[PDB]
Amino acid sequence: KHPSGIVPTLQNIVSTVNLDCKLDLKAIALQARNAEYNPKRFAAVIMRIREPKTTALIFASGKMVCTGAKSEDFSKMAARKYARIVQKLGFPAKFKDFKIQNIVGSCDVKFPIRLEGLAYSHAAFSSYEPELFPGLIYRMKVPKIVLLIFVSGKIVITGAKMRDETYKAFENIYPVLSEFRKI
DNA sequence: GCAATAAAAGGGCA
DNA sequence: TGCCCTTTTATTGC
Repeated sequence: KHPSGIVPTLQNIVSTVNLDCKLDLKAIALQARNAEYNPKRFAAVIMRIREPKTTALIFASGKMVCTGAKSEDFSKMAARKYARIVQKLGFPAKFKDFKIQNIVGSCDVKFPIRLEGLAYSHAAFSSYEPELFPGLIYRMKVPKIVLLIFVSGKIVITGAKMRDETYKAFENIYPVLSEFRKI
């Protein structure tokens, strides 16, 4: 499903799961060495494991957010590890409603892009204010994905719940990027 | 750095 | 209510 011949690399996956049990965040932050907590700043225990390299946000409600994985599977594995860490800490954690919430992929078309012309020709979807952010923000409607397009030809694709939406957004924009290649 | 992007979870605030 | 709290990742250019 890659007519362009380029496959965006998945860079970050954000997922959530329900441990399905109330948690004592202070007890976790004290029992765990690999855990940061200060409710004055944020309501979650921030934990990190080395493989898959991720960061979890564990809340008192038993709900948990997993960030930093390079794939959906790796995010699910990381999440299972935190839930087991939580269980070994004494809480009857379960593993329910695991869902992929956001997928960030990036790629390189390897040719310069004329961001102003592209923005202008696609005003309905584009936001280009280089003084604020040097990347053109392309809010695609089908699929509903947001792409950050840079002069260098590097592209950031975010907002997908499935990797296929990521791949399709890239394929949809490729013809457009080529059209505004900077010569 | 740090700017903006997307997304989730919660406590706090006006 | 709503919006930021924090975390992650790619990115260019100040």
